[PDB]
Amino acid sequence: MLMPRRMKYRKQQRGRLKGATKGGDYVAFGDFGLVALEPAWITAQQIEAARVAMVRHFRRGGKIFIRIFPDKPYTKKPLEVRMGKGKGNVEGYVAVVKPGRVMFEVAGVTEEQAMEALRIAGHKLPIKTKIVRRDAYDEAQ
Amino acid sequence: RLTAYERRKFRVRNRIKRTGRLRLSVFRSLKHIYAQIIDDEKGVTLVSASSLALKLKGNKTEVARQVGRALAEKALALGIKQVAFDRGPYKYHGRVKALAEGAREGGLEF
Amino acid sequence: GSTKNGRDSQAKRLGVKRYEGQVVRAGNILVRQRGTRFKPGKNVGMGRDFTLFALVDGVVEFQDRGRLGRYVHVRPL
Amino acid sequence: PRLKVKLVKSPIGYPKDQKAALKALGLRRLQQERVLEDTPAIRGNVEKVAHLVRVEVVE
Amino acid sequence: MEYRLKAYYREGEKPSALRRAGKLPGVMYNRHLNRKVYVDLVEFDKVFRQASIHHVIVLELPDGQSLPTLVRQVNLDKRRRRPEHVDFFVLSDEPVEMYVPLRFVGTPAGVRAGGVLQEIHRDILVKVSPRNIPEFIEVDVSGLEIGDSLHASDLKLPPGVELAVSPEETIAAVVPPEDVEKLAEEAAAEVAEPEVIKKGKEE
RNA sequence: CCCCGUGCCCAUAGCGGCGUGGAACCACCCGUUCCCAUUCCGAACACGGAAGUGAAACGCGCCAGCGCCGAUGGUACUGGGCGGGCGACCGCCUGGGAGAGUAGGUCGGUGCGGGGGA
RNA sequence: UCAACGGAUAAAAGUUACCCCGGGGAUAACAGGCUGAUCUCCCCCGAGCGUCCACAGCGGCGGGGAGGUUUGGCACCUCGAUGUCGGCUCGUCGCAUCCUGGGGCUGAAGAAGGUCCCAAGGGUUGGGCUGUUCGCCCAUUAAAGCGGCACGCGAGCUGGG
RNA sequence: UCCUAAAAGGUAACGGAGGCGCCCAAAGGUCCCCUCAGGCGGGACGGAAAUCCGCCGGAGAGCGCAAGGGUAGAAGGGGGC
RNA sequence: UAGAGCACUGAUAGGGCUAGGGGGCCCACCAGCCUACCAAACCCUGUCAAACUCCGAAGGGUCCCAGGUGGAGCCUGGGAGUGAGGGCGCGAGCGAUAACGUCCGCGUCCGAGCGCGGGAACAACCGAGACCGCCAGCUAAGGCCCCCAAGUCUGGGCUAAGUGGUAAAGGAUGUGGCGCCGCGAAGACAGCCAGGAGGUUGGCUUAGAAGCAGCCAUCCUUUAAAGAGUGCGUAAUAGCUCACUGGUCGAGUGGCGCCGCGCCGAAAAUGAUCGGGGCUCAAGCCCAGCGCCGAAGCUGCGGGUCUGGGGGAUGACCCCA
Ligand SMILES: NC(=[NH2+])NCCC[C@H](N)C(=O)O
Ligand SMILES: [Mg+2]
Ligand SMILES: [Mg+2]
Ligand SMILES: [Mg+2]
Ligand SMILES: [Mg+2]
Ligand SMILES: [Mg+2]
Ligand SMILES: [Mg+2]
Ligand SMILES: [Mg+2]
Ligand SMILES: [Mg+2]
Ligand SMILES: [Mg+2]
Ligand SMILES: [Mg+2]
Ligand SMILES: [Mg+2]
Ligand SMILES: [Mg+2]
Ligand SMILES: [Mg+2]
Ligand SMILES: [Mg+2]
Ligand SMILES: [Mg+2]
Ligand SMILES: [Mg+2]
Ligand SMILES: [Mg+2]
Ligand SMILES: [Mg+2]
Ligand SMILES: [Mg+2]
Ligand SMILES: [Mg+2]
Ligand SMILES: [Mg+2]
Ligand SMILES: [Mg+2]
Ligand SMILES: [Mg+2]
Ligand SMILES: [Mg+2]
Ligand SMILES: [Mg+2]
Ligand SMILES: [Mg+2]
Ligand SMILES: [Mg+2]
Ligand SMILES: [Mg+2]
Ligand SMILES: [Mg+2]
Ligand SMILES: [Mg+2]
Ligand SMILES: [Mg+2]
Ligand SMILES: [Mg+2]
Ligand SMILES: [Mg+2]
Ligand SMILES: [Mg+2]
Ligand SMILES: [Mg+2]
Ligand SMILES: [Mg+2]
Ligand SMILES: [Mg+2]
Ligand SMILES: [Mg+2]
Ligand SMILES: [Mg+2]
Ligand SMILES: [Mg+2]
Ligand SMILES: [Mg+2]
Ligand SMILES: [Mg+2]
Ligand SMILES: [Mg+2]
Ligand SMILES: [Mg+2]
Ligand SMILES: [Mg+2]
Ligand SMILES: [Mg+2]
Ligand SMILES: [Mg+2]
Ligand SMILES: [Mg+2]
Ligand SMILES: [Mg+2]
Ligand SMILES: [Mg+2]
Ligand SMILES: [Mg+2]
Ligand SMILES: [Mg+2]
Ligand SMILES: [Mg+2]
Ligand SMILES: [Mg+2]
Ligand SMILES: [Mg+2]
Ligand SMILES: [Mg+2]
Ligand SMILES: [Mg+2]
Ligand SMILES: [Mg+2]
Ligand SMILES: [Mg+2]
Ligand SMILES: [Mg+2]
Ligand SMILES: [Mg+2]
Ligand SMILES: [Mg+2]
Ligand SMILES: [Mg+2]
Ligand SMILES: [Mg+2]
Ligand SMILES: [Mg+2]
Ligand SMILES: [Mg+2]
Ligand SMILES: [Mg+2]
Ligand SMILES: [Mg+2]
Ligand SMILES: [Mg+2]
Ligand SMILES: [Mg+2]
Ligand SMILES: [Mg+2]
Ligand SMILES: [Mg+2]
Ligand SMILES: [Mg+2]
Ligand SMILES: [Mg+2]
Ligand SMILES: [Mg+2]
Ligand SMILES: [Mg+2]
Ligand SMILES: [Mg+2]
Ligand SMILES: [Mg+2]
Ligand SMILES: [Mg+2]
Ligand SMILES: [Mg+2]
Ligand SMILES: [Mg+2]
Ligand SMILES: [Mg+2]
Ligand SMILES: [Mg+2]
Ligand SMILES: [Mg+2]
Ligand SMILES: [Mg+2]
Ligand SMILES: [Mg+2]
Ligand SMILES: [Mg+2]
Ligand SMILES: [Mg+2]
Ligand SMILES: [Mg+2]
Ligand SMILES: [Mg+2]
Ligand SMILES: [Mg+2]
Ligand SMILES: [Mg+2]
Ligand SMILES: [Mg+2]
Ligand SMILES: [Mg+2]
Ligand SMILES: [Mg+2]
Ligand SMILES: [Mg+2]
Ligand SMILES: [Mg+2]
Ligand SMILES: [Mg+2]
Ligand SMILES: [Mg+2]
Ligand SMILES: [Mg+2]
Ligand SMILES: [Mg+2]
Ligand SMILES: [Mg+2]
Ligand SMILES: [Mg+2]
Ligand SMILES: [Mg+2]
Ligand SMILES: [Mg+2]
Ligand SMILES: [Mg+2]
Ligand SMILES: [Mg+2]
Ligand SMILES: [Mg+2]
Ligand SMILES: [Mg+2]
Ligand SMILES: [Mg+2]
Ligand SMILES: [Mg+2]
Ligand SMILES: [Mg+2]
Ligand SMILES: [Mg+2]
Ligand SMILES: [Mg+2]
Ligand SMILES: [Mg+2]
Ligand SMILES: [Mg+2]
Ligand SMILES: [Mg+2]
Ligand SMILES: [Mg+2]
Ligand SMILES: [Mg+2]
Ligand SMILES: [Mg+2]
Ligand SMILES: [Mg+2]
Ligand SMILES: [Mg+2]
Ligand SMILES: [Mg+2]
Ligand SMILES: [Mg+2]
Ligand SMILES: [Mg+2]
Ligand SMILES: [Mg+2]
Ligand SMILES: [Mg+2]
Ligand SMILES: [Mg+2]
Ligand SMILES: [Mg+2]
Ligand SMILES: [Mg+2]
Ligand SMILES: [Mg+2]
Ligand SMILES: [Mg+2]
Ligand SMILES: [Mg+2]
Ligand SMILES: [Mg+2]
Ligand SMILES: [Mg+2]
Ligand SMILES: [Mg+2]
Ligand SMILES: [Mg+2]
Ligand SMILES: [Mg+2]
Ligand SMILES: [Mg+2]
Ligand SMILES: [Mg+2]
Ligand SMILES: [Mg+2]
Ligand SMILES: [Mg+2]
Ligand SMILES: [Mg+2]
Ligand SMILES: [Mg+2]
Ligand SMILES: [Mg+2]
Ligand SMILES: [Mg+2]
Ligand SMILES: [Mg+2]
Ligand SMILES: [Mg+2]
Ligand SMILES: [Mg+2]
Ligand SMILES: [Mg+2]
Ligand SMILES: [Mg+2]
Ligand SMILES: [Mg+2]
Ligand SMILES: [Mg+2]
Ligand SMILES: [Mg+2]
Ligand SMILES: [Mg+2]
Ligand SMILES: [Mg+2]
Ligand SMILES: [Mg+2]
Ligand SMILES: [Mg+2]
Ligand SMILES: [Mg+2]
Ligand SMILES: [Mg+2]
Ligand SMILES: [Mg+2]
Ligand SMILES: [Mg+2]
Ligand SMILES: [Mg+2]
Ligand SMILES: [Mg+2]
Ligand SMILES: [Mg+2]
Ligand SMILES: [Mg+2]
Ligand SMILES: [Mg+2]
Ligand SMILES: [Mg+2]
Ligand SMILES: [Mg+2]
Ligand SMILES: [Mg+2]
Ligand SMILES: [Mg+2]
Ligand SMILES: [Mg+2]
Ligand SMILES: [Mg+2]
Ligand SMILES: [Mg+2]
Ligand SMILES: [Mg+2]
Ligand SMILES: [Mg+2]
Ligand SMILES: [Mg+2]
Ligand SMILES: [Mg+2]
Ligand SMILES: [Mg+2]
Ligand SMILES: [Mg+2]
Ligand SMILES: [Mg+2]
Ligand SMILES: [Mg+2]
Ligand SMILES: [Mg+2]
Ligand SMILES: [Mg+2]
Ligand SMILES: [Mg+2]
Ligand SMILES: [Mg+2]
Ligand SMILES: [Mg+2]
Ligand SMILES: [Mg+2]
Ligand SMILES: [Mg+2]
Ligand SMILES: [Mg+2]
Ligand SMILES: [Mg+2]
Ligand SMILES: [Mg+2]
Ligand SMILES: [Mg+2]
Ligand SMILES: [Mg+2]
Ligand SMILES: [Mg+2]
Ligand SMILES: [Mg+2]
Repeated sequence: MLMPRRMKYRKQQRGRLKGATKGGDYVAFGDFGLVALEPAWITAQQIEAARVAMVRHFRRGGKIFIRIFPDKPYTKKPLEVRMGKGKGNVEGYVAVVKPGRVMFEVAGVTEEQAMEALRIAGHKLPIKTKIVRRDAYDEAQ
Repeated sequence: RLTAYERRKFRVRNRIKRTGRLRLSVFRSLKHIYAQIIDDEKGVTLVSASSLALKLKGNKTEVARQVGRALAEKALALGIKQVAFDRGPYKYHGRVKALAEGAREGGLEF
Repeated sequence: GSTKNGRDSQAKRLGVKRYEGQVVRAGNILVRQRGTRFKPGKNVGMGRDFTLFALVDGVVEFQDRGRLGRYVHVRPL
Repeated sequence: PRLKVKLVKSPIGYPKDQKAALKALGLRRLQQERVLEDTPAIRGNVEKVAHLVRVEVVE
Repeated sequence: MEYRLKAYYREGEKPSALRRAGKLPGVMYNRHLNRKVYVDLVEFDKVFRQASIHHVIVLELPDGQSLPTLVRQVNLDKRRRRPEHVDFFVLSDEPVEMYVPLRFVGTPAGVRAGGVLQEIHRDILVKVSPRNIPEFIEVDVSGLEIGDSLHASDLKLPPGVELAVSPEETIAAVVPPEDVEKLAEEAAAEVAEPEVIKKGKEE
């Protein structure tokens, strides 16, 4: 699935999750978008599940745009070990999603197809979402 | 992009400026030669000398020696004595060297 | 497991020591730095480790000269 | 113009610089009222603790 | 068409106050003027959802004037996804750069084969005089396949208008669709672990 | 007013394009005997010259393609003071207030001394 | 390589269940506590199965919780002492119900099952193995439930581990 | 040396990453001279890359060695004493 | 640094262009032609970074001048204790965006304020720094139906769940306020009425695929109207129904979006409970007022002690702070 092909550093600190989105808050490719409502670390497994769900609903046809990419490395210590003796081992990769970022966009499909596909996609996400369509407000950004 | 001319000019001139003395700036054209004593603390030139203003003969070497004598004579009138020779992009040799020797022959201190 | 990380150097306590306007004596260290983040100006010398120190008694003054860098001078008293 | 400043809330639990601000204005007990000359420095120290104090403009 | 909007002047009224009063604040400017203004949020929405930045909107100012303008900038509240401040460019008689819509006439043969017409540009930047603002610019996309592409150089421009982007700017393409038959090959295809960049004595 | 030196601002001064200047100054230029010079070369440096040319370089104009500069308004954020959420976090008050982008600006300004001109 | 790098001596390794003293709940092992990764249970989504049919029975990829019975994390009361497995005796409680009772759906003909709903009143056997708890097995059964009470209960017993 | 370190200094963990226990007789002093990496084009053997020429190129090269800072208006390349 | 940004160092999705290979035609006679293939560099659109920064705050630090007479500061010396910290708030790291977890920074409080009022009770949450006395007064937080001091206080709205008086994804004709759409007396919606049809058992298509097992198809005829079809149904057929038009009744009807409060989701162990009784135009929740109660805080009144200043001259005693 999705993960960087190379990095300058293997392990990152956890940082924070405060504020609205820094960018990508407006539709810019497809006809519809799935926008986040609450911040989280969205793992690559979840993004792959959402993608697969959308293409499985479309069966054939359409175009899917994934606007978040998991570059933050998730770490975890081994089970049943005590604190200290270094930092844990990278167990996966997450994408920092904040309130108001379009994570997916669908283009070239009927309105009902896009609505239902984005719904089934959101059901695989660990946060509340909103379905949006491309507006002249998007077109002006 | 700078040229070796300008780089050499900067390189000798900054090392002149650091010494905090008045600078006898020399300029040498294909025809004439000019020299003016500069105080860089105020951005002002005190005394000027040249073969274009003094209307001098042929031999650029003896001409430069004469303009150095004239510059030193006009400088000693304004209380100037110590100075630093600004050879610019010109190697201390020949025409510029003769100008410096004429300046010293007039009593300039450098 | 173990770690190969836990080591660092004693901090070097670098930077400016006499901000602009501060009256100084002959020899007061004005700036400590790696490289020439500030360049010596009038009545200011530099040492073998890029340390700017006052050459005369006077008053510090800074002067940002665009692409030429940042200079520290000592106005005599 | 002068200021009449009165301590209405306790400085207990507020950072020590605000206590020092009270110590510069001369307020030490609660409900203490003082009248200080309306200079920018006294005004600044009064504005620093304006949540612990009530001010009224006089003469 | 030609849209109209009731504007109003504003001076020191706090923007949060105006927005809690249901009014969208904004500014009105050109190389000659600059005034803080505000419009009704619902009326502005009704107008802008049809005009966008493509069509002229005349502002009816309370002093009686009616100034023809173009929406130049609109800030959104990223969390609420709502307009928070408008930028109105007051037009004069000299030309001006703007964005003219694009209509993709024709159904591509690639779309008939199962692909998707990716519209990379739903408008184009053009330097045109205000009296000669078209409504759109048609583009023949019926001869596109999977996966050819059209560029700005292939745009037939009506008289009086001039391209304001590089003719190398691609505007439309036709891409292969999404297919479930690829899910099997994409799931079992192994992705190697990321390689960290060597720091220090290794490079 | 033009040119030649030498500073200051530190790209609003730059890249590119077009045009103009040789009376003066500057440059290229004629030579390489003499001084000096090339890890070879009179290219550079240097010396003696004054037939030619402003072709190069330079100076001076014009152009906004690039580059550089950039408001106003709003927003992010925040010193201080208050609230809310089980939390991730979210609001209000007061003072401060970006960066991106928009309009727009820019093909430099100026000091000192010289040579020529009115 | 006084590198244990402010460098006890010029000169130095182990073992103690034969062990002892001075101290510590400043610090582990039992239990409690906080936490809930792990663990057990329940939901959300509906790809896909079920001849035909997403939802009789099932639930890919993923998502959200509950409980505090597992293993852990942490080191908060107790080291001038809170006896640690299993058994026996004696119980009591929870209900995520093993049986008995009342229901809905069924891929419910009947008989018999499957799944979910309500229900804690009562009931839930005897034996072979092994210290075992647990588990396997024999013969039955309406059924041979799962858990809490300092992994209930040694000023009640046992003392096999 | 850098990060963590919350725009003065300082700041911990069995927190995230790397290096040192050398070297140079010039890799030192001074005077004089010179300017890179890279891209395009051209050129016997000759090549992605050897050396040569032209044009573009403010620093992305170089500065013994880790990292950061600094740096061609030299701290980089060469010579003299 | 926060924020932001992509010019540097890296990451990065899509598109364009395009060294290089993979593959396919076509060749060994050395080149050619096609790429719905992976893809360097470069551009476009859109992003990410503790160890990236073309940018860059609020603050922070230091010097100068000024206010600042305070159990403030500076110098010399005597005497210590401490060198196990802990909770909370903010900023981070470690941990699992776990722990009454752990390690730092800024602050505070407990420690030493386990003295006082509130929070049912409770070191560190809220109020507030307890010299002694008084059967005086005013407030703080918090409260004012009873336990229990003070309003069953006034005006407006919401809630029916004892919600209040523990929780999530998600689910729902609970309810209320705002907007946005349509369709409607060119008679809508609901019901009740008839009709709902031909090419055509249509094709890439296979073994049954006749609208209703997948796709790269939705075109027409008769029409008042009818998709080459919403769902039930068939082994396929057939059938039933929807969208749809006509009739019948005569005024509203259906689908979206934003905000308030409730519903389900909600199972754990001795006996239950919001602290209790008890509360429904509240004694709940939101908005706005007025009054009161409420501490060892403030005030009134008396007294002690220390320090300072006056007395007076010097511990003679009194007045003031
Ligand atoms: N003026 C300021 N410094 N404001 C800071 C705002 C921080 C505040 N806790 C918030 O969430 O909004
Ligand atoms: Mg962390
Ligand atoms: Mg995670
Ligand atoms: Mg982690
Ligand atoms: Mg970890
Ligand atoms: Mg262990
Ligand atoms: Mg993971
Ligand atoms: Mg979700
Ligand atoms: Mg943008
Ligand atoms: Mg190691
Ligand atoms: Mg090591
Ligand atoms: Mg060490
Ligand atoms: Mg350290
Ligand atoms: Mg240190
Ligand atoms: Mg350090
Ligand atoms: Mg400093
Ligand atoms: Mg030195
Ligand atoms: Mg040195
Ligand atoms: Mg200044
Ligand atoms: Mg000065
Ligand atoms: Mg307090
Ligand atoms: Mg403060
Ligand atoms: Mg302070
Ligand atoms: Mg008080
Ligand atoms: Mg007080
Ligand atoms: Mg008050
Ligand atoms: Mg709106
Ligand atoms: Mg190395
Ligand atoms: Mg000049
Ligand atoms: Mg010409
Ligand atoms: Mg001439
Ligand atoms: Mg001529
Ligand atoms: Mg000649
Ligand atoms: Mg010779
Ligand atoms: Mg001769
Ligand atoms: Mg020559
Ligand atoms: Mg020459
Ligand atoms: Mg020319
Ligand atoms: Mg020149
Ligand atoms: Mg020219
Ligand atoms: Mg112009
Ligand atoms: Mg700038
Ligand atoms: Mg800007
Ligand atoms: Mg502003
Ligand atoms: Mg704050
Ligand atoms: Mg906020
Ligand atoms: Mg504010
Ligand atoms: Mg303000
Ligand atoms: Mg700005
Ligand atoms: Mg320019
Ligand atoms: Mg130019
Ligand atoms: Mg000047
Ligand atoms: Mg003149
Ligand atoms: Mg030691
Ligand atoms: Mg040792
Ligand atoms: Mg040490
Ligand atoms: Mg020794
Ligand atoms: Mg010995
Ligand atoms: Mg030994
Ligand atoms: Mg030893
Ligand atoms: Mg021994
Ligand atoms: Mg033994
Ligand atoms: Mg033994
Ligand atoms: Mg033995
Ligand atoms: Mg023995
Ligand atoms: Mg014995
Ligand atoms: Mg023995
Ligand atoms: Mg013994
Ligand atoms: Mg003992
Ligand atoms: Mg002892
Ligand atoms: Mg303990
Ligand atoms: Mg210890
Ligand atoms: Mg322990
Ligand atoms: Mg223990
Ligand atoms: Mg233990
Ligand atoms: Mg155990
Ligand atoms: Mg334990
Ligand atoms: Mg206990
Ligand atoms: Mg829990
Ligand atoms: Mg879990
Ligand atoms: Mg559940
Ligand atoms: Mg099937
Ligand atoms: Mg079925
Ligand atoms: Mg299915
Ligand atoms: Mg199910
Ligand atoms: Mg989870
Ligand atoms: Mg789970
Ligand atoms: Mg337990
Ligand atoms: Mg617990
Ligand atoms: Mg337990
Ligand atoms: Mg442990
Ligand atoms: Mg313990
Ligand atoms: Mg303990
Ligand atoms: Mg005890
Ligand atoms: Mg013990
Ligand atoms: Mg005891
Ligand atoms: Mg005992
Ligand atoms: Mg039950
Ligand atoms: Mg039963
Ligand atoms: Mg039954
Ligand atoms: Mg049943
Ligand atoms: Mg049956
Ligand atoms: Mg039956
Ligand atoms: Mg049967
Ligand atoms: Mg059921
Ligand atoms: Mg029972
Ligand atoms: Mg039972
Ligand atoms: Mg048995
Ligand atoms: Mg037996
Ligand atoms: Mg037997
Ligand atoms: Mg037995
Ligand atoms: Mg036995
Ligand atoms: Mg066993
Ligand atoms: Mg039986
Ligand atoms: Mg039975
Ligand atoms: Mg039991
Ligand atoms: Mg246990
Ligand atoms: Mg026990
Ligand atoms: Mg037991
Ligand atoms: Mg016991
Ligand atoms: Mg027991
Ligand atoms: Mg007992
Ligand atoms: Mg026992
Ligand atoms: Mg006992
Ligand atoms: Mg026994
Ligand atoms: Mg025994
Ligand atoms: Mg035995
Ligand atoms: Mg054994
Ligand atoms: Mg630091
Ligand atoms: Mg730092
Ligand atoms: Mg620092
Ligand atoms: Mg210091
Ligand atoms: Mg040498
Ligand atoms: Mg060296
Ligand atoms: Mg090259
Ligand atoms: Mg060749
Ligand atoms: Mg080659
Ligand atoms: Mg470099
Ligand atoms: Mg050298
Ligand atoms: Mg040398
Ligand atoms: Mg010698
Ligand atoms: Mg940031
Ligand atoms: Mg970048
Ligand atoms: Mg960009
Ligand atoms: Mg950083
Ligand atoms: Mg800027
Ligand atoms: Mg500042
Ligand atoms: Mg700081
Ligand atoms: Mg400050
Ligand atoms: Mg300070
Ligand atoms: Mg003062
Ligand atoms: Mg005093
Ligand atoms: Mg003190
Ligand atoms: Mg002392
Ligand atoms: Mg003493
Ligand atoms: Mg101690
Ligand atoms: Mg110690
Ligand atoms: Mg301790
Ligand atoms: Mg300690
Ligand atoms: Mg501490
Ligand atoms: Mg602690
Ligand atoms: Mg603390
Ligand atoms: Mg807070
Ligand atoms: Mg914190
Ligand atoms: Mg969690
Ligand atoms: Mg905590
Ligand atoms: Mg924590
Ligand atoms: Mg501890
Ligand atoms: Mg500690
Ligand atoms: Mg103590
Ligand atoms: Mg205290
Ligand atoms: Mg007590
Ligand atoms: Mg107590
Ligand atoms: Mg209390
Ligand atoms: Mg209490
Ligand atoms: Mg009470
Ligand atoms: Mg207390
Ligand atoms: Mg009262
Ligand atoms: Mg109150
Ligand atoms: Mg009460
Ligand atoms: Mg009340
Ligand atoms: Mg009463
Ligand atoms: Mg009432
Ligand atoms: Mg209920
Ligand atoms: Mg209740
Ligand atoms: Mg309840
Ligand atoms: Mg919900
Ligand atoms: Mg509802
Ligand atoms: Mg109805
Ligand atoms: Mg068919
Ligand atoms: Mg039919
Ligand atoms: Mg419930
Ligand atoms: Mg009422
Ligand atoms: Mg009272
Ligand atoms: Mg008192
Ligand atoms: Mg009194
Ligand atoms: Mg007294």
